[PDB]
Amino acid sequence: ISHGRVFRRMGLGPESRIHLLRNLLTGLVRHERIEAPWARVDEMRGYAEKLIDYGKLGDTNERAMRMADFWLTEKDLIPKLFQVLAPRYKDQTGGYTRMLQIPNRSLDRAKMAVIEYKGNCLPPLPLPRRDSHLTLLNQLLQGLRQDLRQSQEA
Amino acid sequence: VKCTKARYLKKKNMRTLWINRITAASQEHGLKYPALIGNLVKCQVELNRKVLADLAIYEPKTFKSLAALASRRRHEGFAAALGDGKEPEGIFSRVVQYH
Amino acid sequence: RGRIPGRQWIGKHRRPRFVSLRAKQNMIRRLEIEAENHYWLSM
Amino acid sequence: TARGTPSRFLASVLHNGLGRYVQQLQRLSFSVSRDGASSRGAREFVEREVIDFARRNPGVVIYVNSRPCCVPRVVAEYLNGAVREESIHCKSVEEISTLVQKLADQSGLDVIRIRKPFHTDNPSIQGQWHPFTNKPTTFRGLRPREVQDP
Amino acid sequence: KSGTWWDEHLSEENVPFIKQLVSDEDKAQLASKLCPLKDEPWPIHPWEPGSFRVGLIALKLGMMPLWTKDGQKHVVTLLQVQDCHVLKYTSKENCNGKMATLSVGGKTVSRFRKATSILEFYRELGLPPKQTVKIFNITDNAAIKPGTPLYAAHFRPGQYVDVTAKTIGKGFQGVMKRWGFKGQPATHGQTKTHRRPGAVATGDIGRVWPGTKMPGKMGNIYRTEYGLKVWRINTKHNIIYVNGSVPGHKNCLVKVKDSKLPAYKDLGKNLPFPTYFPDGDEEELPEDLYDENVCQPGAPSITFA
Amino acid sequence: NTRHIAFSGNKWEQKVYSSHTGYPGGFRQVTAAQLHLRDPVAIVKLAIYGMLPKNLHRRTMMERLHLFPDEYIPEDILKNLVEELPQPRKIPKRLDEYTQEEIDAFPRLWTPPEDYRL
Amino acid sequence: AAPKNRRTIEVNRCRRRNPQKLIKVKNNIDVCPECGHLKQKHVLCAYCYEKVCKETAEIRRQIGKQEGGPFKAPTIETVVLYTGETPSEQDQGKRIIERDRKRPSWFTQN
RNA sequence: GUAAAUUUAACUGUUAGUCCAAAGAGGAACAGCUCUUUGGACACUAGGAAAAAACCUUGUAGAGAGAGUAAAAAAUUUAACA
RNA sequence: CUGAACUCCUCACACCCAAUUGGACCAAUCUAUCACCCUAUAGAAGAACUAAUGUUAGUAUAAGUAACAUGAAAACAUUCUC
RNA sequence: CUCUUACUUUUAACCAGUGAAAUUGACCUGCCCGUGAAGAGGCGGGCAUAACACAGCAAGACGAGAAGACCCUAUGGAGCUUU
RNA sequence: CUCGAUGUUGGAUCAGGACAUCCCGAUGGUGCAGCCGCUAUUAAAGGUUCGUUUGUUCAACGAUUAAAGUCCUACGUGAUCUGAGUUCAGACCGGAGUAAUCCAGGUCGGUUUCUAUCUACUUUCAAAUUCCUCCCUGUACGAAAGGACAAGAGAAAUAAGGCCUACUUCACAAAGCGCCUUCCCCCGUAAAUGAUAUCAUCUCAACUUAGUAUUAUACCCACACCCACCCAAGAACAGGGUUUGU
Ligand SMILES: [K+]
Ligand SMILES: [K+]
Ligand SMILES: [K+]
Ligand SMILES: [K+]
Ligand SMILES: [K+]
Ligand SMILES: [K+]
Ligand SMILES: [K+]
Ligand SMILES: [Mg+2]
Ligand SMILES: [Mg+2]
Ligand SMILES: [Mg+2]
Ligand SMILES: [Mg+2]
Ligand SMILES: [Mg+2]
Ligand SMILES: [Mg+2]
Ligand SMILES: [Mg+2]
Ligand SMILES: [Mg+2]
Ligand SMILES: [Mg+2]
Ligand SMILES: [Mg+2]
Ligand SMILES: [Mg+2]
Ligand SMILES: [Mg+2]
Ligand SMILES: [Mg+2]
Ligand SMILES: [Mg+2]
Ligand SMILES: [Mg+2]
Ligand SMILES: [Mg+2]
Ligand SMILES: [Mg+2]
Ligand SMILES: [Mg+2]
Ligand SMILES: [Mg+2]
Ligand SMILES: [Mg+2]
Ligand SMILES: [Mg+2]
Ligand SMILES: [Mg+2]
Ligand SMILES: [Mg+2]
Ligand SMILES: [Mg+2]
Ligand SMILES: [Mg+2]
Ligand SMILES: [Mg+2]
Ligand SMILES: [Mg+2]
Ligand SMILES: [Mg+2]
Ligand SMILES: [Mg+2]
Ligand SMILES: [Mg+2]
Ligand SMILES: [Mg+2]
Ligand SMILES: [Mg+2]
Ligand SMILES: [Mg+2]
Ligand SMILES: [Mg+2]
Ligand SMILES: [Mg+2]
Ligand SMILES: [Mg+2]
Ligand SMILES: [Mg+2]
Ligand SMILES: [Mg+2]
Ligand SMILES: [Mg+2]
Ligand SMILES: [Zn+2]
Repeated sequence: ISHGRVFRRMGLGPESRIHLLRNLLTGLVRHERIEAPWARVDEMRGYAEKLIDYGKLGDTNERAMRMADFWLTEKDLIPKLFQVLAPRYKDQTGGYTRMLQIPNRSLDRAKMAVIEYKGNCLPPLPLPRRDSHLTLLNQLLQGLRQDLRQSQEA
Repeated sequence: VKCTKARYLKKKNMRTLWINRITAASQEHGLKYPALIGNLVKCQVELNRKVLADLAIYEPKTFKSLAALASRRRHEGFAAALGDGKEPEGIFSRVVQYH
Repeated sequence: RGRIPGRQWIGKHRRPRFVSLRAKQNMIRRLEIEAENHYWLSM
Repeated sequence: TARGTPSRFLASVLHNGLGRYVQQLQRLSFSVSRDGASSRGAREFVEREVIDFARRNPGVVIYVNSRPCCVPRVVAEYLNGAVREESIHCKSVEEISTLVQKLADQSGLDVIRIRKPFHTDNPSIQGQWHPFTNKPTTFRGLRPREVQDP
Repeated sequence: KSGTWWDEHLSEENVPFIKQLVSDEDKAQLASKLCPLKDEPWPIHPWEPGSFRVGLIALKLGMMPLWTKDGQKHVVTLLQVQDCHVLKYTSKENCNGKMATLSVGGKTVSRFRKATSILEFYRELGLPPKQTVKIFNITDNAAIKPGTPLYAAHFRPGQYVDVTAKTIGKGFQGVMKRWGFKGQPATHGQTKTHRRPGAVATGDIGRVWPGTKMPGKMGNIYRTEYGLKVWRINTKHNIIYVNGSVPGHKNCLVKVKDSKLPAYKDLGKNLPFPTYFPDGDEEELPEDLYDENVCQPGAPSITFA
Repeated sequence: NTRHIAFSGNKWEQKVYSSHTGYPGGFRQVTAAQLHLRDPVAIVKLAIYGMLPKNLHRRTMMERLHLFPDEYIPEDILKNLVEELPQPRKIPKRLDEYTQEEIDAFPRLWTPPEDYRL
Repeated sequence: AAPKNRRTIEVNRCRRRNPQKLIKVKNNIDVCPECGHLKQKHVLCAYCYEKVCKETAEIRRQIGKQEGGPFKAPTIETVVLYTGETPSEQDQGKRIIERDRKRPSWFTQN
């Protein structure tokens, strides 16, 4: 039974899980886009979002600095978190990352995901786009919308 | 081996089938199988069960006649048994003698 | 329930066999033939 | 065994014997070696028996072919198209006579299991039995427990 | 031949519009049923001995303690009636059973996730689809017109009810957890045998009897708790406070019915029949109904004098 | 009219129908009387089932059997009936069903004493 | 516990060819509009994703040349500028990674 | 009434036995027990006694979509009294 | 009345017992002489395999089962975790 | 131990790659009572019964493994002791 | 029957069945006043304890209990466990033997394999038993001593099925040491009216009453949105939710 168990069991145990997730997060901060097994990316995504919130507290908050020191194994990335990544999201309250499934890995057919910090300088991912508003179905619904709005104003 | 021994069962099963079919036809006329077969013999009618079963299926009017004949001979038997010898032999009870 | 000890038709305790009406008639039928044989062997 | 082989119903070729009898054997092809020992009995059959057998059956064309062969054979063909090949290897003259006569008398139909030892196209003269054959009719054909004129 | 879902082909602009449109229709349909007695109700017969009325479908909110005036603590389970409406009536003749039945449904769900046959059924009824539908055996005098809303005040404090729900699903479980088998000793030599069934049958029969207790799927089946006392009714939020615990997890749907226990037979003489009509009610009920023995939150502290 | 079958002797009390659910303790034995009140067609159905040949055709034959406890027969079944079979047992008449002609025809066999309190 | 008898091919074919064992047909395969290669509805197109990765790898190699060592991450934002382009007003104060190729059409300048 | 028998010549295999009826012995007037005797059956066919080596019917060999038979089915129901 | 491989019926007949014993045929092979799309009369012999936990080789069953393996990201440079 | 519970790792199950072993007369391989070389999935009488996977279990297949090591037999061995 | 192997004591685990009933139910008799007993008929739904020594089955003893039942199931159950005992190879004591060795003796030590092919089975879904306290009552009974039954009220234990408010182990949850719910019968006899047999007679006489359940009711019940995501659902599959598909 695993009712309400929100964390996955990966690596060699609880400590190894954190270390595995930490290495993924460190890579993400440096490169701003990485690919890894889908389950591991999904697990790390929560930590990648919260790291930005700690970065927004500022480099003068000693608690934030300790959190960043632990989670970023390469110390040149700690200035980037506080001075590059966190200012970029100054006007957002969340949704700093986007996660998309990519084709299964060749060797072991593992389910794979790409994760990136929004607003990076890298070539954009081929994001899934919704159907145009000009399609047959969307035009029939636009007519229905127009009609309802006209009947309400009357 | 089964094919060899089955030749006995084939003959046995065929005769069982004829008796079942003759029994059915006899009951349609209110006669039990032993009454029909027994009394037909007493009329010197030597039709075997294979032919009797065929007649029941394909010659139903002849079979009713045979059933009627057996029924008549059966009633003649009763009349004779009830009598003390005063009565002459039944018309259908007379046996044709050969020499 | 209702087992016969050992084999059915041998030994101390056996399955009881009963004489049917037709078994009796069969025996009597052959007794009559032998009785007549006695007669024809008397002369 | 019966289950392991085909079967057929008793039949004839063109209702043979109904208006007239027609011999079904149509052709006989013998192959008798001049020198083979196995063909010794076949050579003696060709010297005294085949000619007298042809006189009796003028509707059968007999083809005697003398050629080198290790196994002499007779091939019988029938009007219905059946072809039968029977070996006469090392058979006596009397044995061959019996075989040849048997082929003359056969219809040519397959020598397989016959389901019934009889055949008829008119099994019934008085009407084939059906469930109403011996049932009495009822006034106005009323069914059991049926209210009339309600 | 490829599968589709409701917003697969919708554009960015149309997805919010469609959500708002269908949401408003659901709310309007629910509001249109709030006056059952003004919409040609069926005959409201008086209660008679031997009469069986409809029950409710409620969601299990959780558990809460309450104390009685004698000082005793009783835990209760809160059951909230969420969009409960009568759906179908089947006559005794057509039921195929000894009694007529009334179908009740609870809790609104999305129309985009239901089968077409179900959607057309709800279209004719004029209600949004319900998550769970349950069948209540009733007497002819207790029939209610399909579409009538049902409320928590259908039940009253002091009544006893039975609650049926699916138990918590524990998946595949061993005999120890599933059946309470003792298992085997921890030490003193045991070889790879601590939680195992042991012997499952005798040697003679050379088989395993049907019904033999073995490892397998545990829970996630319907169970019924009988004779639970209704301590309190919150009419504003439509919550029923029921004694003790009920089967299932919090936020599951439960079937609430009058208790069938011999001792509680023919206690509906004073209960709403065929149901509670708040619109018909002459005097609005207070926000909370309390059983006489319950300590109300604002009552003075207990003193034993 | 399978509800109105009649057993000879004391078969109502003595004849037992045995079944087993398959579970431990599942052996069940009920008298003919108990079964009849539980299922008014069971007795006739079981009697027929046991007489049919013990082969795979039996259950097909049972599909052609239509048992009804009373005198109500569905209209469809009633419409397809062809012939009614004679009842195998002649039902004996009760003393109240005899006509006065029949009663008068049977002689009085003995003369009771005039001074006897019958 | 050993097999008490050999399993027949008739039995084995029933087990092996049971519908549960068979491969299920996929109904979520669709054509990619950008490139025309097949893709799954919920998965990014492999062809398009590979193209993006190839350009990303080239840019990352250029970033490495500018960094010229480990632990040299910049403290400012970065902008990739292709041949024939100059920094905009919004690109001032950002490390400029120059690519010796024409800007890809799918890659939109911002 | 029947057709075998002895002798001469030349050999092999069998020499670890079961039940049934009958006369007995041992045992416990136990054993599907053990030991002799007389006979049968089995270790060969087929039918019957529910299934069935040993009980009953029956043997000599093939084909038949004829026929007459053999053995062959379990019966029973109860306590008033001067 | 049913009911056998008993008996009769049409036709045919060497054609239902272990060990053992007598007899009639015979596959293929080689040789002599024939034969010459595969045979004949004889003479010979490593002369016939549904069974030895047989020998060798092939391929199944168990079974696609038991079991086995590669720390992480990345520009493949490098760095990080242990 | 009363009396067990929770969590981690391994194993496990699913996907991908690779891929053994004992075992196997043939099997279209149910249950009850009875029978029988004396303890029946296969016989008699009943009952039950569309077809086919996956995961568990160990009551039966007198389950697999080893031509019983106990016991007896063989004019079969061997070691040791000895008037 | 089995020696080309049917694993051999007691225990653990799980129990299936018989009734010749240990306890609980219903009755007859009594040298049955009552309270306790004795004996017989009926009843197998439910129940039938924990410890010290001993490998023990038993037995003895301590403390309990409504009661600590008798048996069968390959002396049930080792492809589920255990190995103290018994029953190899080491050794000691007593005894036997010239010795090698031996003993229905005692004593210390001594390897318990198996990946499940087939059969069978894996939620017989839901009516429960019992003790005690109070009361009846110091009443019926009896010379006294002693001392009930039925009815009623409550409170518990066990069993079954659930649950997490608190407590506890714990901490998005799973658990017990915690909490909640739990509903019919059962036939042995005792009596009327009344014939054979004009009294009488409870009747394998016709019949009436105690005296019975068509076990009641409950639960379950609508189903080409379904690629994908989430889940109190879950090995896989399946199931619920997405009006929560940036
Ligand atoms: K015996
Ligand atoms: K017999
Ligand atoms: K715990
Ligand atoms: K097993
Ligand atoms: K042995
Ligand atoms: K099997
Ligand atoms: K009397
Ligand atoms: Mg892992
Ligand atoms: Mg015959
Ligand atoms: Mg026996
Ligand atoms: Mg669960
Ligand atoms: Mg334990
Ligand atoms: Mg071990
Ligand atoms: Mg262990
Ligand atoms: Mg001798
Ligand atoms: Mg003969
Ligand atoms: Mg002969
Ligand atoms: Mg030859
Ligand atoms: Mg040889
Ligand atoms: Mg060979
Ligand atoms: Mg071999
Ligand atoms: Mg396997
Ligand atoms: Mg594995
Ligand atoms: Mg490993
Ligand atoms: Mg496994
Ligand atoms: Mg695999
Ligand atoms: Mg073997
Ligand atoms: Mg048996
Ligand atoms: Mg077997
Ligand atoms: Mg074995
Ligand atoms: Mg041996
Ligand atoms: Mg020697
Ligand atoms: Mg063996
Ligand atoms: Mg038990
Ligand atoms: Mg008793
Ligand atoms: Mg044992
Ligand atoms: Mg073991
Ligand atoms: Mg075992
Ligand atoms: Mg030991
Ligand atoms: Mg010594
Ligand atoms: Mg010892
Ligand atoms: Mg030691
Ligand atoms: Mg196992
Ligand atoms: Mg009292
Ligand atoms: Mg009286
Ligand atoms: Mg009187
Ligand atoms: Zn593409």
